[PDB]
Amino acid sequence: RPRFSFSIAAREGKARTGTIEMKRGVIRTPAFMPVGTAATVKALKPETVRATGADIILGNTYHLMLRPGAERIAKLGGLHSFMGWDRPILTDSGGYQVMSLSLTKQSEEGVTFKSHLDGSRHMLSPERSIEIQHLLGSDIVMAFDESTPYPATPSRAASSMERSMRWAKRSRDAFDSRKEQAENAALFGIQQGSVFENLRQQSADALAEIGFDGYAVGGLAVGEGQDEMFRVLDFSVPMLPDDKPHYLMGVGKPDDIVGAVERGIDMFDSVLPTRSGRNGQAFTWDGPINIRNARFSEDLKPLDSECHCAVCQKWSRACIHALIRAGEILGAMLMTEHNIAFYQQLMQKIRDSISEGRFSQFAQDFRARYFARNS
Amino acid sequence: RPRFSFSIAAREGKARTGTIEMKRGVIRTPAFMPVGTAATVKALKPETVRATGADIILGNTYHLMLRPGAERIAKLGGLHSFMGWDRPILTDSGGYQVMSLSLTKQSEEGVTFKSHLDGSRHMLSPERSIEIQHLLGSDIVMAFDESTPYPATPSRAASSMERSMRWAKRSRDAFDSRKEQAENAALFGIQQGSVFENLRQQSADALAEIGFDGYAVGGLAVGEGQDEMFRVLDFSVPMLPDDKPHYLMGVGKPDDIVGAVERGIDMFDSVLPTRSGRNGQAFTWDGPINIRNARFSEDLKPLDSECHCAVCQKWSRACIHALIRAGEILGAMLMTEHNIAFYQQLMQKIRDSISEGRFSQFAQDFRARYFARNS
Ligand SMILES: O=S1(=O)C[C@H](O)[C@@H](O)C1
Ligand SMILES: O=S1(=O)C[C@H](O)[C@@H](O)C1
Ligand SMILES: O=S1(=O)C[C@H](O)[C@@H](O)C1
Ligand SMILES: O=S1(=O)C[C@H](O)[C@@H](O)C1
Ligand SMILES: [Zn+2]
Ligand SMILES: [Zn+2]
Repeated sequence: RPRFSFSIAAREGKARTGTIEMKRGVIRTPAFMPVGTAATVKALKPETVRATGADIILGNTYHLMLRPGAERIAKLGGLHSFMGWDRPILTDSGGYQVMSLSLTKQSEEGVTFKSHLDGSRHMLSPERSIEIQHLLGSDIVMAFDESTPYPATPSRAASSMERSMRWAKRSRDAFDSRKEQAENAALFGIQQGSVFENLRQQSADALAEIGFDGYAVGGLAVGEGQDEMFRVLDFSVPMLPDDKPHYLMGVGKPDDIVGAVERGIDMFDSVLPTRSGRNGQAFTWDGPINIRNARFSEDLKPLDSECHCAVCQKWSRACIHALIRAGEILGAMLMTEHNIAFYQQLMQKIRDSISEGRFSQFAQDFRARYFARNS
Repeated sequence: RPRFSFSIAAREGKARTGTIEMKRGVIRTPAFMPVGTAATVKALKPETVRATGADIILGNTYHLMLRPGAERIAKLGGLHSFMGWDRPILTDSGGYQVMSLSLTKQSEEGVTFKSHLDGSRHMLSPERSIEIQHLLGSDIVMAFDESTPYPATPSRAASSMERSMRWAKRSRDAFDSRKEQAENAALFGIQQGSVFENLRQQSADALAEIGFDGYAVGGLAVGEGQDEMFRVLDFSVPMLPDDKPHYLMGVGKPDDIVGAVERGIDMFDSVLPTRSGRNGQAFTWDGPINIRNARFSEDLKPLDSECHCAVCQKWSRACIHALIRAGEILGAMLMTEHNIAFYQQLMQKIRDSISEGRFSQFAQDFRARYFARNS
């Protein structure tokens, strides 16, 4: 198996379906990456997450730095041991949570911040981020960038973008300086530029000049609304190299995913299926449902009557309703498993429909049913 | 509150209803005692057992001797701390499980036996049994007797009975020798004599001459069938003192209980509700049901449609079916809670119907419905 090989098997308009081959396994694209945590009794088992169809999971570098720390994870054998997951793992850079969760100092050098847990001091930079992602042992490494809060002025958007591109070169060089990392992992760069077309083009040109294994679209899913997100994708994705994966970070709802694949995105991550499952919300082909609703108390149908997941083969809405209303952790576990599996089945229908040249029809059929809400 | 005061509030034929007042609480009679264990995550919580209506629980001295030992329980504060149960506790003597589970030596002195767990040596006798029950701190203490295996010859029945009566006097004197025990606990004697009327009368006369706070009918529920058990109760219970409680050890099924109250029994214990709940069997007014049966998979009714228990207010047969079939421990916990509560509701209907002078009608109505099995 190679370090990183992206092959496009079929196209329909801007949509693509194919595979990323890595040493730890094959990733089918378009791909949804669930957000991983430590393998403990409070989370789904990794064998359960794999059985839902996930080919790769995501780790948050910022949270792993704060607890238990990347040095400790490295001593435990790396993130694959820590998470009980032997297939590919993508790590984000840590920078987005720095802006939104932590911040002592900020400059072109990097950032110093305090842990929201215990007040300890931590530092991130292109060089430090790549080194920490090396300690975590991840397979896909994200360049460290600077996020611009939403909404952003044209000036703050241009300056964060230009800093992100200098930091993207520094991330590239840091990654290349460690043979063990450069020969075994892959590195993605992140396009910035907010809603501004010339800034997005500037960013894409800089990233393609540096050269990366894949290209992420950053700066979206931060409050802008789906219509504006789609308009930005309309011109932004064609600016990225066609023969490399396109990754939309932090997206999103099922209809966000469908519309983004229509616009050339190959990879997605979101906490939404897990967060919804813990809050008693299930995704279905007829839209999301709130299982606590009284109308489900005697509903013998599964959460979704077409879903193939292990939960829907066995459990009725009525019984999941009973568990959730009682506060039984089993209820949240079943809804979370179903939601992650539903997302993987959405990706599979997307892949199959592109392969057969009927994805445009699938997207229209999907929206008509998802928004009618005849659950 | 007194040490031990039995008051009969109402009678119907041989049936009685009333109260036993003890220092740790009031016991409503006829009473069902669930069999207790240590308060851990593997068992129902003691607050759950109390909420089902139980006024008193039973501890098995033999099992407590083997693990963790009565000395350890005493150091932990006694059985009330160990079991998380601050109301009355009855302990059996240990002797029945010696015959049926353990046996190095046996004589008029007592018995020596080996633990089926670790092979260690233990000793029981009237004096040792009463002392161990003192270490356990129980409120109702059972005299130590000799069980005769079923079926028993007239000779083996007479010799075990006569030994049990000499041991009953020794139990009385041992109990009286410890002021802390004699002033705060109560002591029951056990009638033996197998199916033989003259031996039962001999036994009763000996026990009444010694004098006890209550009188148990031993030697039944060991394979004899309900008809023979009832015939023995017919002549055996009237031999015991009328103004003291009558305790039928190890009984039993709901119809056993009803028929025994018709024959003058005031107290019962059985592992049946707990064993059934762990094996997916629920007691109902229409007879027991096997919840794994396919006919319950979409049955939205509770386990029993008249049962007041917390489980039946919330959970359907369908959902308990789902839990049991999945092997989820919650399923066994819910069925066990329901079964113990059903037993307490049976005792309450028995008490109310005796009070109102309609118990004979209740028993006939109960049998007609319980054995029709229109569940
Ligand atoms: O996403 S997982 O497979 C489930 C749990 O969070 C970890 O074992 C990683
Ligand atoms: O991830 S760590 O172990 C925690 C801290 O930021 C450094 O020690 C690196
Ligand atoms: O019967 S109990 O109340 C439940 C458990 O066995 C112990 O706490 C005693
Ligand atoms: O119950 S015990 O502690 C165990 C053994 O039978 C003696 O030590 C009395
Ligand atoms: Zn499902
Ligand atoms: Zn019930």
